[PDB]
Amino acid sequence: AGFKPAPPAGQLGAVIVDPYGNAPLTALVDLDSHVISDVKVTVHGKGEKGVEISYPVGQESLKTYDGVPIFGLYQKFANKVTVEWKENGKVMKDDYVVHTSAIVNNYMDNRSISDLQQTKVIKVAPGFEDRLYLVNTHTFTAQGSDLHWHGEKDKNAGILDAGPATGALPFDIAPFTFIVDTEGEYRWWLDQDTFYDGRDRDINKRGYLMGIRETPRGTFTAVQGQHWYEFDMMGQVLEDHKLPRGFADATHESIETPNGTVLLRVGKSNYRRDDGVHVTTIRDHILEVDKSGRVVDVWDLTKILDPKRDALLGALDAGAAHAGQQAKLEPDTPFGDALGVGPGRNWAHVNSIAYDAKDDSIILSSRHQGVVKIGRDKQVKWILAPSKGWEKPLASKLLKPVDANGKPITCNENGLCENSDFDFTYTQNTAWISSKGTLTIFDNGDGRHLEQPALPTMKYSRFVEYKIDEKKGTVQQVWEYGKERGYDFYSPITSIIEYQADRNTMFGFGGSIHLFDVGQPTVGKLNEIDYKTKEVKVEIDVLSDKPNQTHYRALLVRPQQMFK
Amino acid sequence: AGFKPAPPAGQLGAVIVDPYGNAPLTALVDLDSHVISDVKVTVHGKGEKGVEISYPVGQESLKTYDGVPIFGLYQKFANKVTVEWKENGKVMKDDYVVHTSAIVNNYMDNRSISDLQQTKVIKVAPGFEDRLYLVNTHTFTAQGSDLHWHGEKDKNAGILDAGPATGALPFDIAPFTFIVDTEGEYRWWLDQDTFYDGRDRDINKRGYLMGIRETPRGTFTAVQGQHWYEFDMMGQVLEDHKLPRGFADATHESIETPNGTVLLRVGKSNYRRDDGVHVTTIRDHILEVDKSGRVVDVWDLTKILDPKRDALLGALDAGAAHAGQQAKLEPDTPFGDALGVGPGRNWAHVNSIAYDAKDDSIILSSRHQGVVKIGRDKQVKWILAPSKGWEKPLASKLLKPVDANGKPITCNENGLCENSDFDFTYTQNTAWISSKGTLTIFDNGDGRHLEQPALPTMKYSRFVEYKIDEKKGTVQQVWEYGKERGYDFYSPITSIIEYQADRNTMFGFGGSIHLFDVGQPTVGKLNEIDYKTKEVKVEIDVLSDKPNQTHYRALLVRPQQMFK
Ligand SMILES: Cc1cc(=O)oc2cc(OS(=O)(=O)O)ccc12
Ligand SMILES: Cc1cc(=O)oc2cc(OS(=O)(=O)O)ccc12
Repeated sequence: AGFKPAPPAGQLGAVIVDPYGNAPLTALVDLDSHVISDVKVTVHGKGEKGVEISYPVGQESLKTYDGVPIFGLYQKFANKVTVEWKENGKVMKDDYVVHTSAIVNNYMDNRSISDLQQTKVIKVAPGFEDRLYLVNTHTFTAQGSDLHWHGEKDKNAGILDAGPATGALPFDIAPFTFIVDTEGEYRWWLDQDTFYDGRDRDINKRGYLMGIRETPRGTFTAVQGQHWYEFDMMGQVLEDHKLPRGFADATHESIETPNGTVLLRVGKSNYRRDDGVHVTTIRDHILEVDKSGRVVDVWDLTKILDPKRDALLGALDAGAAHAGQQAKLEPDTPFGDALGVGPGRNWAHVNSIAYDAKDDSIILSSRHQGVVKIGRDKQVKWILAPSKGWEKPLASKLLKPVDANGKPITCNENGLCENSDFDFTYTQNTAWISSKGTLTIFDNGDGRHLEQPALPTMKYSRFVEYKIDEKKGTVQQVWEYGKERGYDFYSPITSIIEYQADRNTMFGFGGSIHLFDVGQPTVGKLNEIDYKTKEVKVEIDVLSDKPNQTHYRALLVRPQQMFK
Repeated sequence: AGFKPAPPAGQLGAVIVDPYGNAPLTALVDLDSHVISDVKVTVHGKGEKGVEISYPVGQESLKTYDGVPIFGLYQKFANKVTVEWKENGKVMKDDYVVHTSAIVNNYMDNRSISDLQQTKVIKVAPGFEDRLYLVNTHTFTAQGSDLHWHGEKDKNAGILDAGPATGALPFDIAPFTFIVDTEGEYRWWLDQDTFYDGRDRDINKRGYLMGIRETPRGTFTAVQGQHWYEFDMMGQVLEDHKLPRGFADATHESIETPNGTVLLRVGKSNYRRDDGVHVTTIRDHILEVDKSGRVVDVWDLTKILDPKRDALLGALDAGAAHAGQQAKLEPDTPFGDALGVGPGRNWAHVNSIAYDAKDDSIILSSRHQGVVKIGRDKQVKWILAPSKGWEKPLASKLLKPVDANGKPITCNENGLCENSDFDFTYTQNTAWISSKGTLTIFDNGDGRHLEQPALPTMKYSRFVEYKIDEKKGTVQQVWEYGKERGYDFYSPITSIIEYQADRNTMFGFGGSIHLFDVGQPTVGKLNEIDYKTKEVKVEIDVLSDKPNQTHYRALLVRPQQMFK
């Protein structure tokens, strides 16, 4: 007799390209029963200025893969790779030439500019040549939203009518997942078929790939639709879980805790309203699940917050077609993925979670309400949002702005402060806990100060950081950036920042720059901003393969951790 | 329009039969947005002597299920069920008539006696009426073993010949998994199609469903073919993990540890022998994986033990056909699931794992070598086995028998002792650590004292318990049973015992009594022996649905623990 396997490439086994079949720019050196240790891989850069990628490989990984993991390959290229190890106390080395094949975009139509998304390197300081960024983005399907949850007909419903829709099953799009180096090169591709099939009508293979977050094992969590996953940089799918039967539409975030639980953002399916109508609620529930997929805890935001507060909601850009125009709420808006008040409408739009291990409490970003900390006791602990709209007892949880001296800062109910840089955040994203123990937010900025400005381009996003005295109920703004970069730095939606303590930078990714330039690719701008000087250390730009097709997130990933 | 969902049965949601589709004798009371605590359920007995099943339901479980788990229903019956909870400080109670459908055996041919396995209640002392036992048995497929792993041609192989076979892929049988009460009634069924498909050639759905072991959550882990799983009593598949690419043929055991990991018994695929032929090894590797499915550690027993020790290998029954006859080892036995020496043959047949938390070590049952403790450091710690055949440095590990006084006991190299009731174990099973801390074993008894006896019926199985002093290297046999019951209590293969501290019994199951009685159903014997008095508290017989078809194990399951 039959066909033999690949024969050994060097002093170990065969060198297999894309072993798990989901990551075509990876490869594996088969152990072939060799007992090695002290392993190190080096993928050599392409061209004169190509980037080298180098990393150690720990014993768990050798055992898991039964071989040496090769991450960092270029596509359709005779990659040169070097593996060093120790075998029998002798230092060993092999050099491999590893051909790869092509990256494929399986979702293309007449909107397609070309098959892959374009990179434009803009700025790369000295000492930042090694950086790698994983880009969480997507590409439109030819058919667009084609499926709906079926809901419950309301008493307002016509008699001959068919039942309605509910939840957000249309929140569904092809993934575009890759790592880019500082030369604008693809160094990693997650096969679109790994989790998604938009040609099939298998809802298990549908949704919006999101909330990709590293774990303590050097791996990543993710959510797509009605499932949550774990996977590594070799393209191995480590977990695949259906959501617990009460729940639906997991989007935006998934982060692992120190306790080995995972926090998910979902909705509640067949949620019984007070008027006795059932709906799939919209982005207003939080799950804590274990690695069995079981439900450790649940946070029902419809009973913690105020689903009737429309302070920010009514002040929104409809475009996020009818772009620019401020959002006019109506009382009879049908339930579903729509701007509105109450359960079964998009009242909350939680888009980010952070676990606070010090006090066993989650921190949350509600695009449409503000930022909050809720205890394990399901009690709100503090709020960070403009005073407008809130009633008690919530109103008393609002934080109070103060300066570096601790003296209060005077702002109105719309968030407009006086004689200060201090400002809140609006339609914000990733409200996380920096390594510093502070809170980093990406203040997208739509509906800032609870109004639309005289002109669409008058808008702007910030990186911004806050110091919060939970004891005193005060909040100090301690760092911002981007307020002065204009509409070319304004992302209305998605996006992220993250403090990088290793090089004292503030990482960021603006995911929808120029979303509203009808007919132009959308811009995903990768940034590392110097924390001390605000010097731009890295700037790189991703451009959508279709016009007006937003990006979601990016991560700063480190090979030294990818393979424990 | 459209079809409405089931309407509420009582004061909560609808009542769903077999919510997950894998456990037809279960139901779920949908929560319907009610917030309830203090939940307890009672499934009333059928007929006069019918056994009632009563249990608490924990929050996590209500949350996981979004409803109350109903377990313990009779097949095709109008089950009367009582659910009791608290809601708004007020006591609540509902009574439900839950109709159920039929249990199906999907694997029937002309060997079939009837479709389901028959039960015979023999003894049930008072105060033991409530017991439930999960029976882990199996039923022949029409085609039998139809698949093989492909191996590597050895140097003696004919030049024109096709490549050989390897590993143990033909270890393949449909499951028969049910819970039985002391009235002989089935009170739970795990749908055969849950893990197995024997008509389809998807090797992902093949194997031998075994090693069902409770977890710290009251769920169960289990292995079949090339995957390992976790499920619960509602039939929810909590985990489904492919084996790590290095390994194959998971059988016999899977046990979770206090550290979240899971121990598995596997073989090695593409194991490069010293002679450089690649084989899949047979039942001689131990994995420690985590719930991401990654290899945390591994024991290659072909380097830890003596794969050439044949003292027991040569003294075994061929029937385990050519039954009764003693096994005659040929050096040229083709690599595979065949009795013999070396990597690639069944030199070890490990069939139990115990984790010793006290020192981070594992205890293993090797059917063909004995019982050994290996350390985290991969060093053998002690061996419990007859002394014949062991070379240094292994022989110096053997435990030395002693009486109740610590006086040495005299045994010859074959395990046969003088003037004491102490005996060794032979082709044994489930060497686990009792709640007392002691070592319980199912001494199957084949090849006892390293020979076949004069007459075939001259065989017997023991329940047996040992106390070990590791510091001193001495083992004391401290409890036994089954020695007097003869060949009618003899199980040549499989089987299990576990000490039950709660009613001070020794639980036992004999999976293969009368296996060789040609034309006769094989007897699986559920036994509870009073520990102090050696009185039979429970004894129930399970008869195979085809002649000459072994059972594997049973578990004493507690509903009070099923839904935490
Ligand atoms: C895909 C998409 C289209 C759109 O027009 O509005 C969005 C708003 C979003 O908010 S966020 O989840 O807070 O980033 C996310 C994604 C979208
Ligand atoms: C099905 C079967 C037939 C047989 O004759 O030998 C076995 C040995 C087995 O391992 S053990 O449980 O450790 O004995 C398991 C199953 C079988």
